[PDB]
Amino acid sequence: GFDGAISDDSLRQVGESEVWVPFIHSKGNAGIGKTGGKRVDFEGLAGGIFDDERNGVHTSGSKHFQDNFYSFVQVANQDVWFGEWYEGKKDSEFNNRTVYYVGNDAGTTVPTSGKATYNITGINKFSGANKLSGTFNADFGAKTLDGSINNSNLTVSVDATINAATAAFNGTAQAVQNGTTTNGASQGHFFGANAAGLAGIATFTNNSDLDTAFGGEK
Ligand code: HEB
Repeated sequence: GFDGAISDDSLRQVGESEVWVPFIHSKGNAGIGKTGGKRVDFEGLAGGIFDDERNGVHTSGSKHFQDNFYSFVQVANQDVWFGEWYEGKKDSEFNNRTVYYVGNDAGTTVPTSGKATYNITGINKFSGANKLSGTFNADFGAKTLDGSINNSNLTVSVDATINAATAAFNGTAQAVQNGTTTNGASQGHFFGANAAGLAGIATFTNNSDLDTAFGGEK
């Protein structure tokens, strides 16, 4: 199965990849694509000819249409990804921006106790040097996930509860960047055996400029 979510599905949408083009696009992987179109896989975008790799993040254009980009991050070595897409010049104007995660949930199991910490990074209008970073604390007995990540401008924190059977987590979120606080929502999933990684999104209806994708490894 494939688990994922996207903050705005008007233009892009996520799920299992659907396009087979020898040597570039492969079906059956974690993927993204035009709303109304077919999904391609991140595995083929990462390290491809349109990929621009900076500080652990992939930024890829499209062969097909200029002036829109995906910045995304792989969780460990799993087929699990989080990032954003936008239209515009690049690093510059983030029009119609949307944040997402999607992963293959094959083999995912969730502990029933006790505690673990995750290295987390986040994506919000990424331009090379501004990835978010920090730690999440999971308590598998209490079924809680909480933590925060930040860059120099923005801080996002999550407070979520864990559904161990589906490996989902769901709760609130808070953004600070900068001086002012905005309350929002958090959602995502654990991925991999023993919840080896996680990915999710933090969204803020009152200011979508704050919406942030995040993920990392235990
Ligand atoms: C980057 C790099 C790249 C490259 C090289 C490519 C190359 C290619 N490709 Fe691609 N794609 C892509 C990137 C890409 N691509 C993307 C990103 C997508 C999604 C959408 C957009 O545009 O964004 C796709 C998508 C896609 C699709 C789907 C569409 C719809 O909407 O439905 C198809 C069919 C294809 C094909 C193809 C081909 C045939 C080729 C060659 C030959 N593609």
